[PDB]
Amino acid sequence: TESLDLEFESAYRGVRPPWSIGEPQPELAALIVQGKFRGDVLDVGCGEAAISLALAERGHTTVGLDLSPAAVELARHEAAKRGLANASFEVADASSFTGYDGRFDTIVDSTLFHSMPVESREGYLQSIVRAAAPGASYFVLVFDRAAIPEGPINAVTEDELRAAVSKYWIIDEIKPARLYARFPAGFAGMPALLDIREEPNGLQSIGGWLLSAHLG
Ligand SMILES: Nc1ncnc2c1ncn2[C@@H]1O[C@H](CSCC[C@H](N)C(=O)O)[C@@H](O)[C@H]1O
Ligand code: NA
Ligand code: NA
Repeated sequence: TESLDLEFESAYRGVRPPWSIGEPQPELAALIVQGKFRGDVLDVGCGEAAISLALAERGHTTVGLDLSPAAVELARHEAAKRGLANASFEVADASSFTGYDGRFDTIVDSTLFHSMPVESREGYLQSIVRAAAPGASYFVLVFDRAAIPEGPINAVTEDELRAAVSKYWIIDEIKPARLYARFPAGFAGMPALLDIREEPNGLQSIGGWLLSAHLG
């Protein structure tokens, strides 16, 4: 068995989590501007939910689900600052949740995928399909196993991601992507044990995959 529950809750309680960049992940924002996000949106493993909030400002009704109660507090607090009525959040387990049958037209996984055990993937994919309206779109941003080793994080190879997701969705594209964060100084050692790319605006990125799919 393996579990990151205590770590995520401690990170959100707080120094802020490196992945809480205060904006949607750039790779996913690019899909939004292309018009790929439609209708009611589910932000699964939402964390502080920057992408939910950006979508709710654009007129979408959004729901964010996270196993961490501290994440859900932060998401609600930023929704209050922005005066949003159309963004809601709930504490739930993405691998086994109900109550939203056929509700969502777009489901977005912004780095949740690698944050659960490999054995939970089936239940997660079944749960989001159950919550999906006909023809829904699904987008995943996930670490690449070439960048993040076997350990607490269950990063994926392209073939592994395709095999897991294609059992439940029609895959349109899988391509290399960057996952952005603001890591502390000396993150992962000196020398560093991971390949961390330095980006503009003091951000960093790690290699990943961006998958686009739709319910068949
Ligand atoms: N089984 C599960 N169900 C729901 N959320 C989960 C989960 N396992 C992990 N999480 C959540 O997955 C998130 C991964 S970090 C990414 C958070 C956010 N989507 C962002 O892009 O900033 C964390 O908020 C963590 O608490
Ligand atoms: Na988890
Ligand atoms: Na690219």
